Amino acid sequence: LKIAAFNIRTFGETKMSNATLASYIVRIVRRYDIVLIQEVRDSHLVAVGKLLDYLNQDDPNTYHYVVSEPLGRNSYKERYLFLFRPNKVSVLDTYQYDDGCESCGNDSFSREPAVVKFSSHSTKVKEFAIVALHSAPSDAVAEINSLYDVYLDVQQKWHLNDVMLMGDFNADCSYVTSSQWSSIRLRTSSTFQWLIPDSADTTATSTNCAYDRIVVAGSLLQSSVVPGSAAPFDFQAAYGLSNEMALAISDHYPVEVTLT
Amino acid sequence: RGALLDQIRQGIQLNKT
Amino acid sequence: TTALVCDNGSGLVKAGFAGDDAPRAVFPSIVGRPRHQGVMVGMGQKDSYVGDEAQSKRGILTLKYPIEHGIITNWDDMEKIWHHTFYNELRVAPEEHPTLLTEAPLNPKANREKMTQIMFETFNVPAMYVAIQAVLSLYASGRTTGIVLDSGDGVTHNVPIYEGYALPHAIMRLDLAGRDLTDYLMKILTERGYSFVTTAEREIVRDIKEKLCYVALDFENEMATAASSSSLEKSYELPDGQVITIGNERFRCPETLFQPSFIGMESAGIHETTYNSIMKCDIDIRKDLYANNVMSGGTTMYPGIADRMQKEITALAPSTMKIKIIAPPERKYSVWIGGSILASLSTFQQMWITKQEYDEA
Ligand SMILES: Nc1ncnc2c1ncn2[C@@H]1O[C@H](COP(=O)(O)OP(=O)(O)OP(=O)(O)O)[C@@H](O)[C@H]1O
Ligand SMILES: *[C@@H]1O[C@H](CO)[C@@H](O[C@@H]2O[C@H](CO)[C@@H](O)[C@H](O)[C@H]2NC(C)=O)[C@H](O)[C@H]1NC(C)=O
Ligand SMILES: [Ca+2]
Ligand SMILES: [Ca+2]
Ligand SMILES: [Mg+2]
Repeated sequence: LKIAAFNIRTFGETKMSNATLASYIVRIVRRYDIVLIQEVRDSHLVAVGKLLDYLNQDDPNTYHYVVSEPLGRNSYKERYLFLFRPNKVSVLDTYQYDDGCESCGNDSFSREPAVVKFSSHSTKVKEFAIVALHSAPSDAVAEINSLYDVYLDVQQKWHLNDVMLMGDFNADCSYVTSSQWSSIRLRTSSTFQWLIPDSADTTATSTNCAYDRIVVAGSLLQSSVVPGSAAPFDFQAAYGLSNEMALAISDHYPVEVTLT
Repeated sequence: RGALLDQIRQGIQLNKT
Repeated sequence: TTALVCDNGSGLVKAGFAGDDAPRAVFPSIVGRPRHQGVMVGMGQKDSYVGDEAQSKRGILTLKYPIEHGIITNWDDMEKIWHHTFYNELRVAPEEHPTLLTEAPLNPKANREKMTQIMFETFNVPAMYVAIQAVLSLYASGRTTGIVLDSGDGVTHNVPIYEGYALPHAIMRLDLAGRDLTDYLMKILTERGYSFVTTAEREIVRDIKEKLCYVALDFENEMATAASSSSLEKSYELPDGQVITIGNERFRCPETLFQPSFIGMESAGIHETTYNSIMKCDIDIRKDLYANNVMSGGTTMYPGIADRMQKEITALAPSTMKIKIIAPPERKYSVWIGGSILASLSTFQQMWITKQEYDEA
């Protein structure tokens, strides 16, 4: 079971209408049984429908989806999109984080995490949840810290300890400095294993930053992780691209991990 | 028929929705 | 024992309660079924969306328009739309409400019977009625003789009505309406140098049409005025913030109604069809039609349209004919309003077809 989180810069109609860019985005996505896509900027779901048309052109059920409404603090809005191979996992339940009122999610998160419970017979973990977050860069420490409270909310709701939390957390460089890690409960609590290290470069740009991360809780889920499998996927190196073509795809690499 | 057209011509007061 | 009024059009459903002055619900006459398998966060799998939600999620759906040029052509989809109307939009139990439905001029009798069959067998209404759209628009204006011009999203008709009797032999149908006008506005703005590529961008054009377009009283003169000065330019601010300015497209767009050749059609324009419709009628009633030309439907909302119609009909009619165009401020909802009125009159109440009656037919 190969899982990833991929921030695709301003994923939308224009990007998906570009046959070359679509082609590379499809190749990336097909590596994975579950992939989370962030920065979806698709007012009428046309780009998402287009990606699914490519993915499902030979078998209508190659991939199934979970997608949010447009989210954001202000008028700039983005969706979370999960694409999963239904012969690998089934979606049992989903919800968007609330904090107990209609618009309370926005009290702690610009883009309220989408939370998906999967059933997975091919791994040692049988049910687990994934929490998606694309944090606001200027609020990274607080939002990653609040993911602790999301994990608690998942626990109370679904009586589940096995939870993977992933996405572009903006977790490095000017947005989370070394001294600040101690204030982030998701990091200081020994309930959590951080699979992408602070040393990792997850940007397709010339910055060296571990923005994108994959965190796991739950003893069964932790036991399912294949050692050495969590890493960024450098598609510029993989596909022998120029840096310019690479940046046309996204300014982030996917982060990936394998479960068994 | 005649009675109906009579009422139509005279109008009805419709309420705010 | 409060009746429902449902006015189903090619583009919009207008639905509401008899006795009210406006529909409670207006939404796109569209049904979309997901092209792929999956869910919106926190929701279950949906087999279909109707109305506004279908439009806004269209990229993952296959859309169908079950009303074409005013006529219902897809019954499974139409059932979905009526289901959505009762339960989601109006939030009623249809078995509790007499229901008035509208139909297009020249609707086949087999089509009216299928409507009736669904309302009784599928929705269990206690009672219902089907009225002709144009006749209701005329009623709405407090009259029983006149000729209606009804122009919506998909179709334009002229309907002469003599003491409440729509004259089917004189009805004219023109397959050019609001949708064609939006598409043509997009084309000519594109020719100017603007660009409508994304769904969000293309969606804006319909709003530019409805906010800035108008009918010139003298088209050729208005063209020279537009070329002569910037006096007819108007600006439209895009959702983002960019302001754009348009001149002659403002009146070229609806001029298509009077000159269908602008979109490549060889047909008579709406002033010609109004005249020809009146000319199919007994000479003895023409004076009453000319003096009571009622405009109804969204596509009659352009500023200037009544004055230009008064002018073109005057040029075609006998020189002594008194000519009057009636264009009420509410005319985008006139059919619905006439339905609201009719269903509330005491003389109408014997006219409902009851469940009992349908069973004994
Ligand atoms: N202010 C306006 N100016 C110009 N056009 C308008 C305006 N308001 C609405 N319209 C147009 O009216 C059309 C919808 O009107 P209406 O509800 O009467 O049609 P409908 O009943 O769906 O269609 P039809 O009568 O063709 O079956 C749309 O094309 C809309 O763009
Ligand atoms: C698809 O995207 C690529 C990458 O951005 C576009 O190619 C670039 O765009 C212009 C072409 O006029 C030039 O700057 C470069 O030749 C291209 N850059 C790279 C990295 O190759 C391409 O044009 C897009 N296709 C379309 C039809 O828009
Ligand atoms: Ca980098
Ligand atoms: Ca209509
Ligand atoms: Mg680092």
